[PDB]
Amino acid sequence: YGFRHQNAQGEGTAADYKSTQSAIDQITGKLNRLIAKTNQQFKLIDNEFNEVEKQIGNVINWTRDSITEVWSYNAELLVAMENQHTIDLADSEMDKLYERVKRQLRENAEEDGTGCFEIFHKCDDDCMASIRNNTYDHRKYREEAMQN
Amino acid sequence: EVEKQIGNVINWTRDSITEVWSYNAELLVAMENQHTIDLADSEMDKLYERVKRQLRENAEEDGTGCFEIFHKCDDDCMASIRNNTYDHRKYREEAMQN
Amino acid sequence: DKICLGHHAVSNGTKVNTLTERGVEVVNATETVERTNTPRICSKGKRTVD
Ligand SMILES: *[C@@H]1O[C@H](CO)[C@@H](O)[C@H](O)[C@H]1NC(C)=O
Ligand SMILES: *[C@@H]1O[C@H](CO)[C@@H](O)[C@H](O)[C@H]1NC(C)=O
Ligand SMILES: *[C@@H]1O[C@H](CO)[C@@H](O)[C@H](O)[C@H]1NC(C)=O
Ligand SMILES: *[C@@H]1O[C@H](CO)[C@@H](O)[C@H](O)[C@H]1NC(C)=O
Ligand SMILES: *[C@@H]1O[C@H](CO)[C@@H](O)[C@H](O)[C@H]1NC(C)=O
Repeated sequence: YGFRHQNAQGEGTAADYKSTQSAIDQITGKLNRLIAKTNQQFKLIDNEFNEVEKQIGNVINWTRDSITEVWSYNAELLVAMENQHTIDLADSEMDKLYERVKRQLRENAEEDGTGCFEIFHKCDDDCMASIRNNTYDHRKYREEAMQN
Repeated sequence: EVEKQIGNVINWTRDSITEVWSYNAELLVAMENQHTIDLADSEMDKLYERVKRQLRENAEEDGTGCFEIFHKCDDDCMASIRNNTYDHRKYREEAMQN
Repeated sequence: DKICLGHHAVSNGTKVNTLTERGVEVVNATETVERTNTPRICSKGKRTVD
């Protein structure tokens, strides 16, 4: 996740550490839960070179292809569930980033709804760097904002 | 004395089914945990914003999980927030002076 | 002046394995895997032949 800003000193794409690493760790946990080892050892139940029994080989093939259809349905459902969940936990901290900005500039504000900002005044890059510090304050000329 | 091949087949089948269900049980609970924390965090939004769409013309905002005001009123206000029964319209004409 | 909102937190909670983390400090828990048995054959409602 990132930023981009426009003021009288310049422009340029910023970035932010807090919710970025939160996002990368949730998927890394989602990785390391799933990117992991099946601890159970599966033996060799049917032959490859000579003459397994006709009925129980059909039973094993009925069982394996069921289990193959069990896991591949599970694998297709899991990944599609995790994809939808990953895009859920990718879109989620848009809300967790974008509204924690909007509950700080709030009495300056009207709103356009692009993913962006508006203001009553013009201040330097000391403001916009502090947005990434979660450390913005407003209270010093609200008495002039009603004139705006 | 179960038969050697079909006991290996059953153990191949059971440990598959054991790996089927334990993967399912680990995935289910972790899905349900993530869903429970999803349906625990969800009605923060469903509680906190249905408060903010009632005090809204008084408001600026700090963003802690909390409130702000233009005036000071007694506990008849804050008990009615839990009643979902708050009203504002009686001195908006004074709030522009604030 | 103001109010706040919040929730409830026990001071010593349980750690659960979510989908994208391990050991999350959660308020309460249950246990889908029952380990404690009753070490006898609970057989009321049946005619039971030892
Ligand atoms: C079981 O299936 C495999 C391929 O899936 C095949 O090579 C084998 O001949 C089958 N065995 C029987 C007994 O049908
Ligand atoms: C932002 O954070 C840095 C280091 O965390 C600090 O030096 C700086 O004073 C903060 N504020 C601004 C406005 O850059
Ligand atoms: C099947 O597995 C159980 C334990 O999982 C073991 O006690 C038993 O001897 C195994 N049987 C065969 C035929 O491998
Ligand atoms: C809140 O609800 C109670 C009972 O539901 C009612 O008696 C009371 O008048 C309501 N309003 C306030 C301000 O307490
Ligand atoms: C948690 O669930 C248990 C059920 O085992 C219940 O007894 C308890 O009251 C619940 N709440 C807390 C805070 O432990």
